[PDB]
Amino acid sequence: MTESLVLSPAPAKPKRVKASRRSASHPTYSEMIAAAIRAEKSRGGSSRQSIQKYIKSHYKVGHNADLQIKLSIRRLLAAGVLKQTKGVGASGSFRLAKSDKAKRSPGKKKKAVRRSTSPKKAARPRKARSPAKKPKATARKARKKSRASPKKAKKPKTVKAKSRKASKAKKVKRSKPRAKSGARKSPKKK
Amino acid sequence: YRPGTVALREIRRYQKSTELLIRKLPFQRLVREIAQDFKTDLRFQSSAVMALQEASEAYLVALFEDTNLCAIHAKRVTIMPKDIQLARRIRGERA
Amino acid sequence: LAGNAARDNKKTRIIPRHLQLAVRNDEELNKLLGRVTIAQGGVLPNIQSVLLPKKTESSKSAKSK
DNA sequence: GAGCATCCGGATCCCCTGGAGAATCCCGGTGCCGAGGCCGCTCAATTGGTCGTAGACAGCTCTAGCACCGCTTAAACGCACGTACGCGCTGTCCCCCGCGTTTTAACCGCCAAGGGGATTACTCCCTAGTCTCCAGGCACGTGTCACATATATACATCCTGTTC
DNA sequence: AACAGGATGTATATATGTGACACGTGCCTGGAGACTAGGGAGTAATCCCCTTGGCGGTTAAAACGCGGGGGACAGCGCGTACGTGCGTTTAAGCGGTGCTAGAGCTGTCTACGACCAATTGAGCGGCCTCGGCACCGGGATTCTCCAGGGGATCCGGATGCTC
Repeated sequence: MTESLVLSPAPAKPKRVKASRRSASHPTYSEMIAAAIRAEKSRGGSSRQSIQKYIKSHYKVGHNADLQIKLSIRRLLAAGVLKQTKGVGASGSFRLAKSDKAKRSPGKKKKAVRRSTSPKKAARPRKARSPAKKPKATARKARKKSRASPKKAKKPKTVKAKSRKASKAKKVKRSKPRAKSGARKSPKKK
Repeated sequence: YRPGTVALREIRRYQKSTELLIRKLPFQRLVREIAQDFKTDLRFQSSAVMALQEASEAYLVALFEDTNLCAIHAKRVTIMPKDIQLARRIRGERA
Repeated sequence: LAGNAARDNKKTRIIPRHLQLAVRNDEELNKLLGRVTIAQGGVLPNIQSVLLPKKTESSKSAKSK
């Protein structure tokens, strides 16, 4: 812990702390890596260049951040807050431990049928003139539970019945007729 | 017949069977070739050639047995030129 | 010891194969001899566990190789 | 025109590069002083060397027949082509340690002497093998007959391995 | 969820030759017999040297837990490198002839056995003296700690859109 490493090069590091103002959302030094982690939007995670780009909006170009990132990753590993994926498909992709619980691997079918219906919902009205409406094709029950038509139909009735506000119920015949009006514009008839 | 697993079938047969694996006369002309440089017109009997062949076969088999264990040591299966270097030197032969 | 191998080998007369088998089987006999060459002795089966891919030849992750 | 979190260029600061003086360390290079190799006197049995003769192993001479270098076709093995996935090699960091740095004083270690037991010289006597000096039975070849299990074949019929 | 396909491993009786033994003769050499004979061992006294411990006095090698760097184990993966499938060709055995010397008969010389005394070597055997080795005081050698003006690249800040 020699002087040429504790006082000679130090002044740069304490001088630049907790000042990532340009990214207003969570500018804390410890939270930049984590903010990149939620912003990545991928199962594998963020690799080195991905995390560097996601952190880089301003205030960060890397005079010493290239090695400071490795040092912070070592600190986060000592804290046990990092979960990652190996392989050459993802060149050291990293994630923060966001309770995305690890479990046994086997049981990976080569399709995702439940989300396979979403692209068709995106495509069909968008291919039509009437743009993609609000997520009304399937309700919140779609990821509440996973059941067939009778159980996915009885529950919306309870959803609407438990909300007994007449004023709230008035909106279902004032926000929906907009679709009826737009059905005149997008197709020429019916 | 997968080539990797068929070789296992050969191992069972060749280990069970007892025979001279290398050709006789090509080995017989081989030992004669070496003798000429050492001593010109050095003759060989039938028994001498077979005795040399059997000793050579056993010596090569033992080296193959040792090099096989060198491959699994390196988390591998096939024999590479590095395997024969480690086995020979560690026996005190190469150096 | 060799004579017992002949019965296991479905043969009456002792062949050089049984001489190797008797010596190799007895570990004490290995110390006495075994750094030698036996004419037509053969080799005892010594298959290693690194071979024989008992697991399915398909890839661990999925069926595709 | 505003409000909010994604990018873009403005201006003030400090760590790469480099050459030394700071005072530490650890490691090389002279000083110093004991102990194991020598030199010189004697002390004597091993042990070469000498004097003088006798009993066999082995290079010549060459013999008689068996075991290898060519002859002479007849079958079967090995050698050669391509195509494919099994499996090197790279890239990468879980994650689990080998190594550095300090306590920590007890353990390895050498100094000044004795004893009881055990390993070589010296003397006596003794029972196997070892020349005499001959004898007879086993056990190895050369003919002469005559067989027994190994090594692969005809029928007849299941287990194993590697794909789709 | 599990059947097809072609060859290898099974029983079962079926052929052959070479490996094996049994006669019948024949003849040294390897065991056996039975004493006389000289030399390695059983068995008695002698004598110093070897190991077992007293018995203290510093000092350099263990014994152990914490720290922060990093290297072995292990995951996938795209492309390189080696073992099946099918074919003709030319390398291997036969196995009677023929031709070298290995191996086996004669008879003589030679260096090597063997008794018997003198005479140089070369450690013992207790007596003195010496030159490089090894321990121990001094500093020399790369890394380690400092002081300087500022610089180029960063952290500090300037600037962009649709209901």
